Amino acid sequence: AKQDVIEVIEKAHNNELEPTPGNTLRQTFENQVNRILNDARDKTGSSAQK
Amino acid sequence: RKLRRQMDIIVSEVSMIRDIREREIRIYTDAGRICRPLLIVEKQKLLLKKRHIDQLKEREYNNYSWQDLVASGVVEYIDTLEEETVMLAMTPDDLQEKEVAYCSTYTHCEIHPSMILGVCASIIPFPDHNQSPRNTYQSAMGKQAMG
Amino acid sequence: AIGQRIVATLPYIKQEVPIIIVFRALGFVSDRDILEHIIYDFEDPEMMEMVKPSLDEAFVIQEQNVALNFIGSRGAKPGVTKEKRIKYAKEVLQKEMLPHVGVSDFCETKKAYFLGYMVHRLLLAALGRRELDDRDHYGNKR
Amino acid sequence: PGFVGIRFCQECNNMLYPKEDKENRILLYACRNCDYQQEADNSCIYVNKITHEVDELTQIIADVSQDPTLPRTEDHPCQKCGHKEAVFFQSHSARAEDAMRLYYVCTAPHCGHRWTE
Amino acid sequence: DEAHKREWNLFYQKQMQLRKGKDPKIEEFVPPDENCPLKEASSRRIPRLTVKAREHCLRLLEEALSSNRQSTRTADEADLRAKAVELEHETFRNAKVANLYKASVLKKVADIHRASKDG
Amino acid sequence: DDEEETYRLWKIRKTIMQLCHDRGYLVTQDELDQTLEEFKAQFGDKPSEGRPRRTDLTVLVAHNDDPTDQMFVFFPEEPKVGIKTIKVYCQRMQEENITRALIVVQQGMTPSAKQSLVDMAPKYILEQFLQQELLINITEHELVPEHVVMTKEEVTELLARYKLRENQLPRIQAGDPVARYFGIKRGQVVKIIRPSETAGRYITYRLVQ
Amino acid sequence: HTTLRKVTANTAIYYDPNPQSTVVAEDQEWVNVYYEMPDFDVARISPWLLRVELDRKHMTDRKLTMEQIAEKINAGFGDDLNCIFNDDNAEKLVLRIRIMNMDDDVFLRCIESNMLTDMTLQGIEQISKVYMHLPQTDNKKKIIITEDGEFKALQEWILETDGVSLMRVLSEKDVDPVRTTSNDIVEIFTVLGIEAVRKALERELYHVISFDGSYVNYRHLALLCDTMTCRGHLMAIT
Amino acid sequence: FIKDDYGPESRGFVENSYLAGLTPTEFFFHAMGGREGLIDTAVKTAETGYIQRRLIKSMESVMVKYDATVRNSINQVVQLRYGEDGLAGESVEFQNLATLK
Amino acid sequence: EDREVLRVIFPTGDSKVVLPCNLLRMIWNAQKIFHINPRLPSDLHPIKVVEGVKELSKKLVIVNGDDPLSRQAQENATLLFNIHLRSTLCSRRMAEEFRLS
DNA sequence: AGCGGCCCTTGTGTTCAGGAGCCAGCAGGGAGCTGGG
RNA sequence: AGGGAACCCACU
DNA sequence: CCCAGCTCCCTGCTGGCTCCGAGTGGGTTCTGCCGCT
Ligand SMILES: [Zn+2]
Ligand SMILES: [Zn+2]
Repeated sequence: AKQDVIEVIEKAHNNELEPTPGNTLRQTFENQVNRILNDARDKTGSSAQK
Repeated sequence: RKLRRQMDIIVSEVSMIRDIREREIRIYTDAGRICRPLLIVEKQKLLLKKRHIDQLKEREYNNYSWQDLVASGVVEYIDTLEEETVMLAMTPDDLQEKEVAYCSTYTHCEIHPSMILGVCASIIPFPDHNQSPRNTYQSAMGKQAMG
Repeated sequence: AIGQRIVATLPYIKQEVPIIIVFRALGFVSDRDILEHIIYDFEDPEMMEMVKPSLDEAFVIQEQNVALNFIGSRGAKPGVTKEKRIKYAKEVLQKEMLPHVGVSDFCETKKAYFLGYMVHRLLLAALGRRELDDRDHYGNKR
Repeated sequence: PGFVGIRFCQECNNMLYPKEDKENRILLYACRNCDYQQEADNSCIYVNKITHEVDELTQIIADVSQDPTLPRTEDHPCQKCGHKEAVFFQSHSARAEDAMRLYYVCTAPHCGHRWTE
Repeated sequence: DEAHKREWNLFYQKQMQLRKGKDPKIEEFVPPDENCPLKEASSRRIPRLTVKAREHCLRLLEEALSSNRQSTRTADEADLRAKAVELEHETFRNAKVANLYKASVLKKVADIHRASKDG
Repeated sequence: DDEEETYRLWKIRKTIMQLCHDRGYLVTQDELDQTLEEFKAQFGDKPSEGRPRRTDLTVLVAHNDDPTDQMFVFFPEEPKVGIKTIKVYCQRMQEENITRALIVVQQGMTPSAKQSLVDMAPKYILEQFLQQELLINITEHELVPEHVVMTKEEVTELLARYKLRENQLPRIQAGDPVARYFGIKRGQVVKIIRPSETAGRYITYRLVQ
Repeated sequence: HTTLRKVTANTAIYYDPNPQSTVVAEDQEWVNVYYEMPDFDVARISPWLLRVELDRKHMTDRKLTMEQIAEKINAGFGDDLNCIFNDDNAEKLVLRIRIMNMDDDVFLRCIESNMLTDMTLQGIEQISKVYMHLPQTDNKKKIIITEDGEFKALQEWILETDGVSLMRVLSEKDVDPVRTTSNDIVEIFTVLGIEAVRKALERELYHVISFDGSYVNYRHLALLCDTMTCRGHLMAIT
Repeated sequence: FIKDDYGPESRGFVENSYLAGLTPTEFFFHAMGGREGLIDTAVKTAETGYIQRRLIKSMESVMVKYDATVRNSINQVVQLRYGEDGLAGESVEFQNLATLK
Repeated sequence: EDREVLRVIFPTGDSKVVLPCNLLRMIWNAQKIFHINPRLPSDLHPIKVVEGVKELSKKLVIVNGDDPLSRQAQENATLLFNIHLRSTLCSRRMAEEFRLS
């Protein structure tokens, strides 16, 4: 998940990131980062519960 | 900074902030600025050396005190505004060279990170293992405890 | 109206004063001098455009005594005499405005420079070249 | 076109305003407290850049290469002098929505070359 | 604010009046010559539009159609005049303001020019 | 500016036909379901060119109970309606003996015109509508339950059954959109029928005040 | 809502004494192409030019054309102004404005300020933004009954706005006037009446209460809504 | 941290469990998060209390009458039958309608 | 007809409703109390179900009175419950699903 | 021994819960009317 | 036969 | 037989007023005094 966030950051830093409809670019970057980290939290939680 | 670290003309209490992006240097001698001491890092090394620890171990006899650390320019007081311009290492392990250096331009190091806590929160054991509202609750209850 | 005017609210003056009027009351009449105190790089047209409404708002008042009378009239209890109004306005500008810059006579240049710096900071905020200040930042507290 | 600055009267050093030569159909910059006058050359008395396509590189100053809190990179050498180290940062200026773009400054003293990628 | 817009309208009308002559010097509409090939040449639908302007626009349409024909080698000639007159009449029927009418005619001219370029 | 105006006039006419039918007047099923093409056919297609003129759209309907009860619907051409045009309409209503009329305005009506409308109330009942209000039928919105005007006998039966005075019923304002749609005045009672998730159905009554 | 300012890249006021020769080469070429025959009165022309450049990107996004903008300018200002514009195929979208004969330059400034913000090209005032999405929960899907007699949920596009103009939006073509609603109850009361607002108040309160998955028996909500609407107007709980 | 660090650690992603223990920066960010909840409690209380009082005062005299109508103290009819079905809320249950679907 | 009415009341397909008497649990209780063997034919005449439900419906009164207003108000007040009762206590369901004596 | 007078320091002078929402009163404008030309 | 106000800390 | 006041009514703005969770346990200081009548 950390490496994925790094990839998203590196993409935004090269202007290769395009906003989703109804969102500025920064909101799009924050959405993607929060999605990655939420998925990581859910996956680790499931592993612990198992 | 050299003068302040020598304690020549600028007392330790004085804050000097350079805003590089702006072109302002701000110097404050007011009363009421909250500050904290930090270890000075030059290049990538603590200015605090083994000899300072040796001299402090014998502070009972030789009288070498905290004030001598400040006088020898090994520790500094940093207020919040100056902290805005500091590059701070959490521990000296951050100054060790690494495959991909994060910073490599540290100016200061923490003495010990547990110093972020006040008097009541300092009696909690393993506070870094509790949910934070629980540390807050102990911080009050400890003032209600009989001794 | 068309643009954005800059107005200073002085202590003991119950109405806002156009900023250029304050600068003139300090003894700077030429627009060039006032802008030299406010804008440090004349190669910055954007800042120049941002100050014109303030120059226009105070265009009739072109003399120090006229501006001083303006401020004194704006005072809390204006004196019918114009001489006493000017005296009161001068006392305010010398003693109640920016005391930390100086409260003695022959301090109009320092006061003008600090007021120009304040206007410059406001312009930088309005142009989005400098972030607004955080009231809860503990460096801004004592 | 770009922004159109302001002019000051040569005599009273007050701001010059635009006036036209009714008889000659020529643009004049004429003082309004004195009686000085001048002949314009731009002919564009006003500009309003809605899109605000302003160059952030012009605002960067080379001094930021001395900031110890900025990240440093060794993968974008500067063209002007080929030095291998630079600091990089974002714009952080209002009127910057896609403001995640990086800007680079060469850390070699007395070069101070700013660029973008 | 919708009242503020009304205030702007009043001020703008006042300034127009200041810039408007006391009496509207109505230049009498020029009646088209009987040789006018413009349909509805006697219409006054579009205000401040002269029949001579329509004739000039139709001449431009004629030139555009001639260019299209010579590029594509169109056979008939009578169609050229009829097509130009029809285009002008359509433009007059659609538009309702002089400048928009002229812009539409110029757009049609550009379209015909591009089609001729295409072949 | 012409197709749009034609569509607007067609919508207003359809809503007015629905309103007249709901108030009990006689309207044929073809008028209710008149398509936009049929509107362009019967009436003009160039309101800018005066075909149709708003004066061409006037309608006159008669009640189902007595043909003597009739209603006009007028469409003044002038976006703002003043006293003079109201007097004109009142004059022709008096001439033809028509006591009710709907006036569909574009921008509004002058305050004095409204005062006139209320002044001659008991003799002639003529009501005002913005055309924006008539571009849709609000009684067809899902939030609007079925409203039914009660007769005096029904109101008497209701108050006797529940042993209520009129002032104990819930209220509806005479300026309510639905009340204006049905043209009900102070002192009348409207019966409201709505579905309920607990009972299935529930009837409530509102007195016009 | 779309004002002119949302489709303009920049504006500028020049001093063009004779339109025949202009300060911009491309402008001069296209204008003289426009100035073939005297379609105007040279005397009633001011030397002050107002030049406006539009964004191709925004103009296309809203499917706007300089013809529509010119028509809007004509409607809002009339013939007293003289708007002309180049062809869309051109490299840049431009349109020139003059005034037919306060100073004319300051007057042009005032006109440009008003024209950028007050002149409306598209949309409804007070509706500042509109979102468009396909619902994933059935509470906004279109629920039908098939000819076999079963409930079926159809995905369809719905729009959410930032402001409210319920009466105007309801009258727009292609807008469903049966289901289109508002979350602003005073607007509902104004447009649809007291029984409508009674229903809408219940729905809004239910939304708030049940957002957590919590549940309150219907009779309590109904009693509150009846208390608030029984006197024919909205009675605030204050 | 360095300037313009948008990574997980810099912006407050705690990658440790409570059993492992938080690092100093994680500890501080977690303290910021927890403070938010304490504040929410200490302010929401007064807002909600005022709302509750207004609700009660607005409906305090509404009651079921012996004719089974719901009326206020002025004797105005608020509902012709309580809840539109005339039932008390304690003895109803969730059930399914078998002929709807 | 009840089904069409329900389709109007719940235009979504949500069959979950809040009603007084849990009919399914009552039927299960009856099956247990009277030792109903589901695997045998029953002695319950299907006409007895129809008439029994009609009488019961007459006995469940929220709005009393014989005038037309009272009768319609009573019909409305118990409409949903009566639809539920008729679609649960059907002769078909009683014969082939619940099998009550 | 007890009434007067309040001390608000700038007789002139910093925030007496600050902020969030309704009611009253005023200015401003426009419709309509009417006595002179 | 018995006071009161103000302010501060704290508890659920 | 039009026009300029004149009146009357409706809007829009600004200023002013009321309100701000429920209980409970401790503590402390303060409820006047001085000039001369
Ligand atoms: Zn000059
Ligand atoms: Zn370099």
